[PDB]
Amino acid sequence: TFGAAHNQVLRLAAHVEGDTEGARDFTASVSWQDTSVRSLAQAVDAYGKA
Amino acid sequence: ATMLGMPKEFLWGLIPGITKTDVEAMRQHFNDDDEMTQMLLWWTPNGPGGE
Amino acid sequence: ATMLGMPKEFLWGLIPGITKTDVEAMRQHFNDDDEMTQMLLWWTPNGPGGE
Amino acid sequence: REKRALLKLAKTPWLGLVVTHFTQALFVDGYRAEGSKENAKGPWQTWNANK
Repeated sequence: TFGAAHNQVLRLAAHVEGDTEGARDFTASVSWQDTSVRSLAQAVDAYGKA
Repeated sequence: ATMLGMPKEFLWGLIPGITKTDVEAMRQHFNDDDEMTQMLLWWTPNGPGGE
Repeated sequence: ATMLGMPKEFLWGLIPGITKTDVEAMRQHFNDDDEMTQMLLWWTPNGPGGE
Repeated sequence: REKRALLKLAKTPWLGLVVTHFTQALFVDGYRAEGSKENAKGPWQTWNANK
């Protein structure tokens, strides 16, 4: 929900400053930092194996 | 993937912590010509490999 | 560092017990021409290696 | 005025704790287009310039 709102905000901001491509780019979306509670060792081992 | 020979691209989406947008980003930038990308694509344990 | 190929210099700062001043000291004296430093830089398990 | 003080003693900000717990985990780190690993220059510069 907050990312939909943030994308709306950023598209509006791009529209204000020209940036016609950015204003109409509804496919772009914000990226959130990981909220998973996992140990460093497990995450690194899994991602290295992947 | 190693034993049954499943397509790894389809198995990327089943790994927790990776979304389909990230999968598409990986797909588009998998074979970039940048030196860093090529070294990471050919990364042996004892440093870069390949060319 | 071994698998994902992260730059080891950046990973030095994340190891507990090592501060950024120690990281800078390691950076400055990494490739000293001293025989001891060179032997430690090329240290195989069965004694010094390299030249 | 003696049980009222006890009542004011028993009041604990639980709802504020819940709101703070959920706020601390919601952080935006980038704004990337579809199929791109890089942040969009314009929107992300606008995001950073506004703190």
